[PDB]
Amino acid sequence: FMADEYRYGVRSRCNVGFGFWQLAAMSTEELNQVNFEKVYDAMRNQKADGG
Amino acid sequence: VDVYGNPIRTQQLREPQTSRLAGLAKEFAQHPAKGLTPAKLARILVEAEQGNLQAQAELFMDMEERDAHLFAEMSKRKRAILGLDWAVEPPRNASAAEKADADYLHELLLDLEGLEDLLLDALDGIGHGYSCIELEWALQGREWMPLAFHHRPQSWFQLNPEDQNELRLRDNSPAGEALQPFGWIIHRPRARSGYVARSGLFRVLAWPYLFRHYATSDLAEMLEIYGLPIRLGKYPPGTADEEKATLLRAVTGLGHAAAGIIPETMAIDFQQAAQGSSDPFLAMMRQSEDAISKAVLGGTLTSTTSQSGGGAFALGQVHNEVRHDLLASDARQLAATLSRDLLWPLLVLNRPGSPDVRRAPRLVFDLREQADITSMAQSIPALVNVGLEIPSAWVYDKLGIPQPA
Amino acid sequence: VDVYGNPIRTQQLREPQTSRLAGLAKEFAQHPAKGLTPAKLARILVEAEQGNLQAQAELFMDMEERDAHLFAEMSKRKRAILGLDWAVEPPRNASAAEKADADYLHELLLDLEGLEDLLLDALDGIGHGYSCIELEWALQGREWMPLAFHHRPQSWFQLNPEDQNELRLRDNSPAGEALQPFGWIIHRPRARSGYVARSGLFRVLAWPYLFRHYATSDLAEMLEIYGLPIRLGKYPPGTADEEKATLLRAVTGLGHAAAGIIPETMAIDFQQAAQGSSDPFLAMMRQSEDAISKAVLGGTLTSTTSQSGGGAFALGQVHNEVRHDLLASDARQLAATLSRDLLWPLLVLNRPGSPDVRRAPRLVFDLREQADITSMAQSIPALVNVGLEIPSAWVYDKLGIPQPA
Repeated sequence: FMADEYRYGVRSRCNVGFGFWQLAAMSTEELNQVNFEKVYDAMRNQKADGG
Repeated sequence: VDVYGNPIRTQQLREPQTSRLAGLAKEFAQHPAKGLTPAKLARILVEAEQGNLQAQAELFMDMEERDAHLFAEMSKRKRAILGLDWAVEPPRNASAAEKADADYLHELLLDLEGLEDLLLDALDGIGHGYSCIELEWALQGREWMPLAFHHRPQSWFQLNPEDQNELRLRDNSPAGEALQPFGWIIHRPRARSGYVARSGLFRVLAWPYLFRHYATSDLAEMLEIYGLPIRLGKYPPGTADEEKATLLRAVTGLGHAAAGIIPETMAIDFQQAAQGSSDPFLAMMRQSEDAISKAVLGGTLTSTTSQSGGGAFALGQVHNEVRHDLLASDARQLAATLSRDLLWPLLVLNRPGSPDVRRAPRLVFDLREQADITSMAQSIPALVNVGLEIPSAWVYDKLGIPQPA
Repeated sequence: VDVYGNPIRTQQLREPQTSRLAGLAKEFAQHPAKGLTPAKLARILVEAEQGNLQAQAELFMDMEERDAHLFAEMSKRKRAILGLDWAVEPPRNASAAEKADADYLHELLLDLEGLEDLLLDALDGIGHGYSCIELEWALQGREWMPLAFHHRPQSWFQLNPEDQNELRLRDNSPAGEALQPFGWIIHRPRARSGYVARSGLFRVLAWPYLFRHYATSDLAEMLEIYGLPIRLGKYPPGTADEEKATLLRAVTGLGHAAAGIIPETMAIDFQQAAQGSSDPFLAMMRQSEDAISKAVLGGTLTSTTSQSGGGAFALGQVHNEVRHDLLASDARQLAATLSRDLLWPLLVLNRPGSPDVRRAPRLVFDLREQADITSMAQSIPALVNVGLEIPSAWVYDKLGIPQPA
């Protein structure tokens, strides 16, 4: 008995995602913005062709 | 929209749903009835319960083809419906617009070729538990028309993994494909309460069919062995291979050959071949056939036959109990399915406005039973002379005579 | 064009489609019924399911010829239709032009020789599952005429590899040849829902035929062996070849010869030849014949015979259930096929304009059942004296008496 699939994943855009987190929530920012806000502001200011 | 409320888009009506599934049209039935044992039948039924309807459908087709008694019963039952007159009636206390809509639908059904074939194809669901007929939609200007009705094999569908009462097409995916709205006329008669897989009559009739098949095959084999007796030749030590072959051929042909001679040192013993009767086999066949007759048409006229005997009330006696009940049930279920699937798309495509679903016209089969004209014609004059004011509408309706126009 | 919408070209009507296939007319049936075993029959049916209809058609022809009971049943069923009066009626609420067209078509069918043969040839599709009749078109000035009707053997066709419901001629190519429009009258009655290959009644009747054939052959063999007993002679060592031959001839002729003498050193033993009865064989034959009767004509009058018993309602009792249903089904299917294939070309070739397909006249068979004149004639006077205004049209139509002109 078997099931078949013909799909595959995709990598839509690597300029709209981020990884490699040293996640933690000890201090208001000094440990929260370590990753959460770095991703947030980086994406907020990611530049494209034409600056 | 449809009766179930699902959104309806006229774009998808130009092509059949199965057109993009050219793989289905090239398939051939696997004939699972050949070499069928009780264990195989049990496995087939259990697998069908779990959503594998292909094997069950093919087995049912083989069962229908290979049994003459079952086929005759089913054909008689379906032809009973196929011969009934039908009419389209407007809803309760309908208005002039509703009456016009019902009249137009009635005229359209009268002039629609292939209605009898559609009814025959739909009635297959009685035995198979569900019948699907694909629609071909065409536009002759501004009015949609059903170009043709195509009956698709039950082996083309399956069960939804998330729902055991919802059928889906086999599109090579685990979940199948949902049925297109307005693209099918699905008939699912309900003899027993349960899921769609268990709802077929052939599921009830399978075991008697297997019993009869085994009995008939065994009887045929025993008739083949009957006739001459088995006779065994014995030879002494020192008989060469050529003499052994000669003795073997002599024994083989001895039954057909009246006479033969062997040395006194040899011996031939005639042993019983097959001694008994056909009584057990025939008893089993009769039991199975009676079971099939009772299950299909009732145990009052077919299995335990009602016997002869005429009379004015003979029609009622033969019909009302059993036969009338079955006829009315089948006709009503078929009419409900038709009114749901074919009448509604015509009303909501071929006419303006959005009439309420509860007020849609309903197809009605003529279940009127012939009433004794002579007895009742004798009866009326006494009642009317007494003083009773019997309406003429009741008389005209019950006798079948139409009202004057 | 035709009913199916395929373009129609009058150029191809001058010659039959099969004229350029002179190879077909020189073929001879292979008679696959001789030496038929259950395995061979199963292979034949399975191959037919896959598009090899030649062997199936030849087997069906042999089956029809070699079984007297089956042949009698089929002939009776077909002769039932052949004896029905028929008429051509105009469409619903037809106009004067439509009435004239219907009248002209009716006159043309009345004066068309070979109609009965056409109906007989078409009815072969009941057992074979499909019947094809080739048309000969001729021009007697400005009006096309069917010169003759030619019935072509079912062995001349096959299934489309890309479509299991579409028949094609055998032109030595894998895909065959599509049927010419207006060149054939294809009759495909539908006893069971399915593909064309599986739709024949002989497919249902094949197995009982084989059972009966085996039983009859075995009974004939056992009757041949019956009579004298098998008797075996034994001789001592030192018997020469001449004495052996003399003993063998003596044993061979001993059954016919009342008396004989042998040396005390020899011995003759009379062994049982075939001891039993015809009961098993005859039981099997009766079972098969009952199955055939039920499958062909219903299990109320033929197999389980309705027995005697007259009366005013005896006609209804014998007919309405089973016999009337089967008669009406066959007549309606034949009428639909005829109206589709023969009436339409005549209307669209022999008359001007392009009438809409939905308004074409339809051939109707007279299924009117004889109604008791005496009882109803007693009944009317009471009803009319009561006050009911029964229309005279209903009376004239139901009694069979024509309206005054």
